[PDB]
Amino acid sequence: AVLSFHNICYRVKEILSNINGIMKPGLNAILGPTGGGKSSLLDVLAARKDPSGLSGDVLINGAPRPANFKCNSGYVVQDDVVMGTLTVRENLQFSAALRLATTMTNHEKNERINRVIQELGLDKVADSKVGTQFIRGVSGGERKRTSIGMELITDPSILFLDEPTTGLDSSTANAVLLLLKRMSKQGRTIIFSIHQPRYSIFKLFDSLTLLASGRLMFHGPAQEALGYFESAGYHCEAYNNPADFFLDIINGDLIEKLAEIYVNSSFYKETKAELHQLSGYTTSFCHQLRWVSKRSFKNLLGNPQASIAQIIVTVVLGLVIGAIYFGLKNDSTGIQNRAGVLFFLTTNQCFSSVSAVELFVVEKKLFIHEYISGYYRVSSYFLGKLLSDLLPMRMLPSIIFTCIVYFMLGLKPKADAFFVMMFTLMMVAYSASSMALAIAAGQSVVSVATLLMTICFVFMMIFSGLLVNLTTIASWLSWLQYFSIPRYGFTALQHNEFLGQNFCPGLNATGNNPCNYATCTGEEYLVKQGIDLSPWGLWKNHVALACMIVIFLTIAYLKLLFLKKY
Amino acid sequence: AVLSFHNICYRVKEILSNINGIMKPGLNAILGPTGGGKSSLLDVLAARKDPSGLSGDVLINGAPRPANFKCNSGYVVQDDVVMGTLTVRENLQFSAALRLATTMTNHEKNERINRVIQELGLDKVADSKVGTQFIRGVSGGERKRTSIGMELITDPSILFLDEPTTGLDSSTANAVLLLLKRMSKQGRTIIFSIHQPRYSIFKLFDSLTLLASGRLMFHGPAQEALGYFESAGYHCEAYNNPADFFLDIINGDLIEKLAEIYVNSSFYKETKAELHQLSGYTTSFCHQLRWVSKRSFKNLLGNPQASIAQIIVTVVLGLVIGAIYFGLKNDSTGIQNRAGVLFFLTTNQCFSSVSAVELFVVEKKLFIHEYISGYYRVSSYFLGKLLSDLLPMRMLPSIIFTCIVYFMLGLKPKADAFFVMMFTLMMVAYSASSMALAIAAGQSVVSVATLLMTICFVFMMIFSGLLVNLTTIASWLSWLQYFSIPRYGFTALQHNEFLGQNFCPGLNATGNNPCNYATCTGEEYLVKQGIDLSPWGLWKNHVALACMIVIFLTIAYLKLLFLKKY
Ligand SMILES: O=C1c2c(O)ccc(O)c2C(=O)c2c(NCCNCCO)ccc(NCCNCCO)c21
Ligand SMILES: CC(C)CCC[C@@H](C)[C@H]1CC[C@H]2[C@@H]3CC=C4C[C@@H](O)CC[C@]4(C)[C@H]3CC[C@]12C
Ligand SMILES: CC(C)CCC[C@@H](C)[C@H]1CC[C@H]2[C@@H]3CC=C4C[C@@H](O)CC[C@]4(C)[C@H]3CC[C@]12C
Repeated sequence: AVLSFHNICYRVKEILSNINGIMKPGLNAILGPTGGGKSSLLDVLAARKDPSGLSGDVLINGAPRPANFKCNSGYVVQDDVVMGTLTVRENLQFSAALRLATTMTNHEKNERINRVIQELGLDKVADSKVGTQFIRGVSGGERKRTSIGMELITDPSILFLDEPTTGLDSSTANAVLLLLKRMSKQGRTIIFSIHQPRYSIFKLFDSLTLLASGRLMFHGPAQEALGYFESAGYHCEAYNNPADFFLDIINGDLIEKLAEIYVNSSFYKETKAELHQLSGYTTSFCHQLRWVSKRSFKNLLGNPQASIAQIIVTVVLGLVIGAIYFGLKNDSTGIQNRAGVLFFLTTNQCFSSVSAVELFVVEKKLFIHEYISGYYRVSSYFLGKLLSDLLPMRMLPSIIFTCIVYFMLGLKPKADAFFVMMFTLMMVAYSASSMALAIAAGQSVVSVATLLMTICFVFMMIFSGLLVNLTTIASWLSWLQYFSIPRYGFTALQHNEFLGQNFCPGLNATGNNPCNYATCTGEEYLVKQGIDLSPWGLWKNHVALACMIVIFLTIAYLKLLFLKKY
Repeated sequence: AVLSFHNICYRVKEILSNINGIMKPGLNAILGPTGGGKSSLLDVLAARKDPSGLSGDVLINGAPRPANFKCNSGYVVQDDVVMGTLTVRENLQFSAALRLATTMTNHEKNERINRVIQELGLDKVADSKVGTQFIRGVSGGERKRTSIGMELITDPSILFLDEPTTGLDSSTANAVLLLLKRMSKQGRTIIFSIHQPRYSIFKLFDSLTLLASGRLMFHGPAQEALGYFESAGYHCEAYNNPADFFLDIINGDLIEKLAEIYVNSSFYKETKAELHQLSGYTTSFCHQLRWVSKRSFKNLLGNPQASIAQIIVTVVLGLVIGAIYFGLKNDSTGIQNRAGVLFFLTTNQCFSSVSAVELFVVEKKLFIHEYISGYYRVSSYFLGKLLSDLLPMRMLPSIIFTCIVYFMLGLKPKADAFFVMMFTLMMVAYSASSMALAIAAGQSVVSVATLLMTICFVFMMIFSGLLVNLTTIASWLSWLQYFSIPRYGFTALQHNEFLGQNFCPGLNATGNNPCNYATCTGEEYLVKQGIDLSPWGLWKNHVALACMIVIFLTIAYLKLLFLKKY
């Protein structure tokens, strides 16, 4: 399969104006400065831009590009987006299970995971972890190689590479770039956009397309690239690199004058002659959930640097709160002391789950790459990570928390009340995290994603029945009490706590008491807060919290589905 | 003045082992890969490394290097550390006032601010703001030029440049690098370490010193640099750049073998022959405070993007708190409602001043550069920014705040009580900011500087007399209540608030009342919290808060003074 393209007009201002060229099933290249359409022409051929501003036609071996061209052709993006906290054997296994297991069996597809493991040369680092900025692993020259084989699993006719030697320590650059020539003998069309090649790959170019400032300068093979400028008016004599010279006419030793002789050159008049002649998901849903979770669950425990940091800070906080209110009694300072701690637990769960914004913003460029390549639907990436990084990461600081703080305090020695506290602590922890998930998904920078959290969760802990006595704010702004997660947690934690206690030893304030403004018995404390004493008045909050989850979850699912991924 | 150095042995592993060379009062260069001692040799000649691991002698024109060599010789660091939110006319004025005004007058030194303004060519952008990532200004080619003239004010014999063309859009690279040759005609010795020169400056090198992997490869002028390798065993024929070839022997088309012929070459045997022959603050304190503040105060209002963002979020928070507790009455919900708001004000000041960690961590590399160059003492940089970015930035969210929230609430309609609230709100705001200043000064990354804040200020708002009733925690951990800023704010805000109110209409609970556990009169509310009713018991907190400032300020002054600035 060969690629070709004609009269490509791309507008955002036209960033890619008058570009036409033909590829070969060999090893091609897109050179030039990065300010022009160098990166832009590669995404056009990869169908990675949006097709709105495009005008021309990318004709693949005479056929027009179908909609499943993107699932047939890999695209190694610039930065290493491989899963760093996994092993390269499993890292090739992740893509292999998401694009092949429809009709072939398991051990059938096990062949091509090993068949590609020595053509890359990855057998010496096959069973090692990759390597991140938080951990050490395989060297950086083979972080790029496992990116290449990851899209080599599905059988490619075309293979793009966005700048595959940016930050790769050029002593290691030749072996991967010789390896792309070795793949090209079988028929794999390779169209990369290398960044400042010195000389070593420049002898091994089957074609090249230099592009600068949105104007097509030169397209032709590298052996006849030297013989262009020496009869075109631009002398590159000895002690001058040829791959470095070609951009010096743009540097000024005119912005369109460097390319207008290419219209009247001996390349474009016959390249058009071919172009004027040539112009005449896949895997099941339960399997897609089973693999994005298994990748994410292995990524969770594989880097337990911040996951278990949340565990040990939940243990010692529940020990400190346990040491402070150790054996809190039913004296005068019962309502002041046990409504205080229940305020702290719900607002901490509201505030410790600001870290959930760092969920869809680390792997955002990974998700944009893996959705558009066809690994999974958005409904699989979204649901798969909630079962992996949201359920067994917010459930833990509610049952590790409440087993320590409850009996060390002596709140209410029942068996359901220990459970309707553990349930409502994980109900605010799922609700507040999914709220922080909502207004931070589909974003790249967590500057405003944390700025919009920390000034909004203080617009909620005000309206939470401790600092305010909610039934005393006048009604024209007291409607805001319903739009606040910690009110439902605090009230549900108060309703199962102040129901049998009387904070008043030496008397009884059940039915007969003079000298009011007392609040001796516990239910009178709740009616001053306006919390309903009915048993529905506990579970009124949870069905308001469960609706708070699902409302705030589907806006997060929308923001990933309605995200511009081009 | 000419520089020279002999047998330079630098250990951290020896990063700079056997390097010796001579400079010329011309234009020198330090080439090679960045992994070796390329950047390391420049800091040695600039006396920018620490002199601990150094063994050899940097001999300047036969004299040894004095301790005031660093104030005599500029050093343009790699990144642009000029003040971006100032005008280049004032940007040259800042250095001019800090190193010249001891004996000459003001308008005398005004000559050399203009005398250097056209040799750089900065007259067209003299009265414009420089340019940052938050604002636009002068182009990036002249951001580097104002860095050069900023150390040209004091009369230099020697002038270093750490990589002066890293990210400078090489079409603009020649004019600044031709300008360094134009400065070299007067006698200014220029020793830079340029990064990958292509050819254009390579013809204009008065000397060069290539260095790779801590082993001295070649030192000699560029005209006799070509004639080295063609009789040394390494052929660089036509269509090969000479400045790019010299590192290909390290790339492998042996780590010490490339330099051992330089020991038996026709350069080192006579360079040693000179070396074996040659081996035979300033400005007043009130003026230094007056200029670092004027720079910082102009940097504050010159970029009012986040400064006035704190103002408008203080106004609308004080309006929202004003709208919530609008006219709070003396009913049963008086203690629940007005001790709640006073908890919120002190903890917000404790928590809104987490942004004070972004004070000595933005200009840290600026401070390291400007202290070591001799602009000011550490006591001037530290005190100058407190009078600029700490006084009129935390005073504003305590008098803009308390004028709105006080009379809209109706707290206590005195005239001192409005002031002993405004005083104690700015006492926590200065204390908590200076605590956040303390454990974040002298650091580069605000990851742990915010991580150690947000988990410590919740170890303080627990012990603040609202969630806990401090006199009920057993004494073996209740000693922790003194190590907490918001307890002193909340208590001082409570002591001036609960002193005449009785929250109990229809009765009086002054001296005669049955049916206790009432808390009807306001002073009985304070004695349950253990807050002393004596008038010293208000100001007990402020003299504990003023000692909290000075203790937490001098650890910040220590961390800048005892900071490794090499
Ligand atoms: O925990 C709180 C918090 C709280 O427990 C009770 C009241 C609070 O106001 C907070 C809180 O504010 C908080 C964080 N916010 C800092 C910015 N607040 C500025 C308000 O204008 C930022 C982070 C944060 N918690 C991180 C705790 N780490 C896990 C241990 O539970 C908090
Ligand atoms: C997208 C965002 C802004 C929507 C906010 C979600 C909140 C405000 C919505 C979603 C579900 C709603 C709740 C669902 C049903 C109940 C139970 C009823 O007995 C009291 C009201 C209450 C509790 C509703 C209040 C408003 C509510 C909590
Ligand atoms: C470096 C850090 C850890 C030191 C912490 C500072 C705090 C804990 C120190 C510094 C100054 C000290 C205060 C100064 C004097 C008083 C007034 C006295 O009537 C009560 C104790 C009290 C209030 C001290 C308590 C402890 C104190 C507040």
